[PDB]
Amino acid sequence: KEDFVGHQVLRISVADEAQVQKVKELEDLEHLQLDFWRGPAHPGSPIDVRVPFPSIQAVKIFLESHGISYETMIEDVQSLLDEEQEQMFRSTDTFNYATYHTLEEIYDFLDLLVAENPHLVSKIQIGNTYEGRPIYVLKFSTGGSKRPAIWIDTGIHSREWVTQASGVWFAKKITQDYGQDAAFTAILDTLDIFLEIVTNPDGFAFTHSTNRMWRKTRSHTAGSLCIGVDPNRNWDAGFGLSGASSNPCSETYHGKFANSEVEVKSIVDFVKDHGNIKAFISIHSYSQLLMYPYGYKTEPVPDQDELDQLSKAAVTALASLYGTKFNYGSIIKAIYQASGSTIDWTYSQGIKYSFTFELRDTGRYGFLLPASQIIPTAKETWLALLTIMEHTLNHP
Amino acid sequence: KEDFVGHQVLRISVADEAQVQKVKELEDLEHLQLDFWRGPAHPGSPIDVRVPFPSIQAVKIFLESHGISYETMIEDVQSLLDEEQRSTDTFNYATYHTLEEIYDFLDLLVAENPHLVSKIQIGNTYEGRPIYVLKFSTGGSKRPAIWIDTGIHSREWVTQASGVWFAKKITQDYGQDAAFTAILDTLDIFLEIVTNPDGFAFTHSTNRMWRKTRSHTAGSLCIGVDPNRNWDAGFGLSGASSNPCSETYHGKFANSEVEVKSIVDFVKDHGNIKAFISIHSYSQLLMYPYGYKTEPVPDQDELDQLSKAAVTALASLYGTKFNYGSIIKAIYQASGSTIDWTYSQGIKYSFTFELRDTGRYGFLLPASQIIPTAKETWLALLTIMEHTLNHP
Ligand SMILES: CC(C)C[C@H](C(=O)O)[C@H](C)S
Ligand SMILES: CC(C)C[C@H](C(=O)O)[C@H](C)S
Ligand SMILES: [Zn+2]
Ligand SMILES: [Zn+2]
Ligand SMILES: [Zn+2]
Repeated sequence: KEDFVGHQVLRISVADEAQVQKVKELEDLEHLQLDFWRGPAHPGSPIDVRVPFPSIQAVKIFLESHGISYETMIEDVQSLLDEEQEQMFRSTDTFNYATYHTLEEIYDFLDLLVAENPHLVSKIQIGNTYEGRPIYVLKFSTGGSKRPAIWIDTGIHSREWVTQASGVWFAKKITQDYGQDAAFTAILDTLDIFLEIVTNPDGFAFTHSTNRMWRKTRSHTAGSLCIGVDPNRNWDAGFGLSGASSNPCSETYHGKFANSEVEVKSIVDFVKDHGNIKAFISIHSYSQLLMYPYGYKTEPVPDQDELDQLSKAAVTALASLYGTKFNYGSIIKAIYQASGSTIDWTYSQGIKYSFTFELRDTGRYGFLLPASQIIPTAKETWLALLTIMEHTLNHP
Repeated sequence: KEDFVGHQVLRISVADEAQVQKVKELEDLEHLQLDFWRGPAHPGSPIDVRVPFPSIQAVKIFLESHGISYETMIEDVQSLLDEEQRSTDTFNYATYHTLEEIYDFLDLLVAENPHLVSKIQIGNTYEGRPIYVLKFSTGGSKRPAIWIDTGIHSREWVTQASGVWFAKKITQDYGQDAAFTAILDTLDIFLEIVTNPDGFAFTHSTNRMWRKTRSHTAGSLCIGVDPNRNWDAGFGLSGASSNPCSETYHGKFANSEVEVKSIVDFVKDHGNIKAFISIHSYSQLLMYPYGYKTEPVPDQDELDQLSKAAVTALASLYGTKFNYGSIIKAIYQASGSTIDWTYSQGIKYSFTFELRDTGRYGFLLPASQIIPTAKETWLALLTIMEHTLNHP
């Protein structure tokens, strides 16, 4: 099991391209074993990086020598994990939604939820992962066949544990509110919802068994010691090097070609075979953003005004509960340019209401968010999802 | 019994001094019957005001015709209220209680914990109600102590509800959690849950939005003094109102309000209070002195590092983000407020909290957020109490 005692997470501010390029020099030094949480992008995008203890002085002196400002977001990564492990140690009503679960625990949850709600909920298998694990989607439906549908996925990046944990909560919430809250009942009486809670099962299993900081898939790359592809750079729209890496060791390695990862191709084949997906929402952490296309280019989507207004309503709804502030905009404007990310592809297929979320927080814990924040994160995000779903329903 | 059907809460933005004055001009207008949640202060300080159903048209028209930009924070105040409307083990901490329910709770907690908890009456309110402080102590007499108060402004109901939760928490953790037991083995804790009982009974019986005391003001139709403008530190200087109808009316002399005088007497008679924490809502702020003047406190660096640690601790639980600083820097100039007085008496660890939220609900926070507010606030309180214990 990887440990991280004395590892720090630094947030580096890069004020111009020159400073971006200096941080890219650090990234190129594989011996430092750096783990970028938010990689070099453009000037003014903060660069968040986990630095192993023996690399800390070298990194700090480098940044200081070049006048590049940084702050220490996390002083001791292992303290957060030990805490996480510590608070980690029947029916869906007695399931603990306020802790983090393993892949087996989540998959057991899926079967319990189906067993308890056979007229609403079914489980679909859309593929098997690189390592052979089944990939499962929950389908919530009141009838029809291939009704217009909302697709939601969480955990495409395995280390973003609050997203799988929110997915589990959303699945339970849907079953609680169907037949009970009329406004939500109205959504499901017309639309199906598909929910993929563990979108990268191999990386997820790997975050529990081996390396809590694992992001990518677990595919092997011929003649490289580095494993895995960033599934959020592996989609066939805008694929390439302006916003992803051809280096197998990169956190944003895009693979050899689009849809090389079965976890991505399974969703592509599903969506195309279904043919009537009307909203597609892909959920990540962290940064508190709600985004619409495009990531790969600056040209607005033709539906930009409508999607921007809907984004504004959705973050206002989210903020209603706890005041959590999300910014919104195209991917390229709100966060950075990225090549081959999911909703560029889904929008290109005709799914107008294509959105991607980056949930809590804004870097103090990053993806090591305390379990105690699972439910608040899930509750607020559900209000944003309801906004998108109501719009999908009433304003197609 | 007030209802608020169709009342809105507006958040008014003021860019410069001239604009502040224009808003301050409709603060003067009794007929509008406005209720400022966050009054006119300096420029760049949002003004939050509940404007009544018959007055909404009138004030919307006033603002626009003067170019003051504003946003509508709360659309139907009633909706947030209709939403609202044995032992300490089975007491419901996730709901708001009445005065008598809280006073009954005080007796139940004392009865269940007779060697740790005692009730003390420090005075009576203007209307004659007893004013009670719970003392948590493991012995001695006038050991160094921490003072916490909630509810000095009656409408800030999450504070009294949190105070009830803290009382129970102290009884649960004492003798079980060593870090907290270390606090009470050296220091006493005084906790005043309902610091303004008349105003509290009034928020239940007549008017949910009541803030002040219920004292009658000689030669005025208006009732009550702002107990957090009535302390003898900067009394009557910029940062309070001399208008008896104002939310921030300072009264005729410092300590005119028996609810404030009773605390002042207690503190002076005790002489060993080492930390004093006065809790309010809303705004998500943790502040130290001064509110009445810009001069920093001699202890500013220490207090500011302590505040940073406390807000970091608080945020860990549910992500709630608090800003911190002197009152004057972090919110606005305010005169005659509690911690300027307590700090002037040598009480180094003088802090005032503003709890959830930052305006969606204001003081009409849903009962489902009581326990999360109280839990996260308790982490910040532990930070201050550890510091009082270990670094006098
Ligand atoms: C919309 C995308 C491009 C956001 C981002 C990423 O994949 O880099 C996540 C924060 S991991
Ligand atoms: C520190 C003081 C000025 C606090 C403030 C007030 O009394 O106005 C509360 C937010 S009600
Ligand atoms: Zn991600
Ligand atoms: Zn107050
Ligand atoms: Zn200490």
